[PDB]
Amino acid sequence: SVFLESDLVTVGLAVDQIVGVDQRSENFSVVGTLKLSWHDPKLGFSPDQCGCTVKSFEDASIRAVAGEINLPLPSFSFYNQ
Amino acid sequence: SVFLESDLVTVGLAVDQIVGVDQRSENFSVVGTLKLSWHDPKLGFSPDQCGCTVKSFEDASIRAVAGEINLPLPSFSFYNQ
Amino acid sequence: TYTTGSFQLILGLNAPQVISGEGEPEGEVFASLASLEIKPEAHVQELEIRLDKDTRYLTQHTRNLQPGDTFHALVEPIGE
Repeated sequence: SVFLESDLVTVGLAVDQIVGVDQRSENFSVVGTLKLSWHDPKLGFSPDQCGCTVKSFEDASIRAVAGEINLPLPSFSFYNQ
Repeated sequence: SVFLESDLVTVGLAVDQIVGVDQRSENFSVVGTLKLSWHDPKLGFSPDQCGCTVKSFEDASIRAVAGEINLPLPSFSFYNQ
Repeated sequence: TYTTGSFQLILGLNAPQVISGEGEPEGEVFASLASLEIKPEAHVQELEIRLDKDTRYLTQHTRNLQPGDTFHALVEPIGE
């Protein structure tokens, strides 16, 4: 392709329990799970330099990881948080 | 043994007091004690370089100690915390 | 009890600086490993592995091998 393309992201969300509704302040609370997936060749690496097949980051947001590895990543937020 | 195996961990938990139950939000609180134990030769040391029989780390989680000493350690979490 | 670990061994012949522990290699060798005149027993393990769509690469670590030992491996598919 001559022109640059947008990276495709797969998203999914599940709701486990509604834990509260506030009828005067008009807000509710929920517990659930979120999952994202995308493909980027710039994040690829060669196994022979680490002896591992999976490289993992834990206890960090997407923005923090993007700032650490100096690559653009699909950060997100909750609109009405 | 030919290939890499798994490290065996002994676990124990005790409950001291149930301090509350929430019937609308469906949660409860508990006070207790947790204990873990395992064996790993990679953590062994020679006493003559410190003159001590016990090496200790205080006020830190397992993840923090693992990151500080650069060795894999069995971190844990509460599933419904 | 006994003890386990790695070690460094420095041997000298008519070189009084060795007992200081800082002797650098010099001259022509005079001693060699004794085990290289013999051989030991065998260990065999068989495992079944599956390569999923997202898990097409797999690696496994082996225990330490003493000098002179040999290593063999083979893989055979279950079906087609």
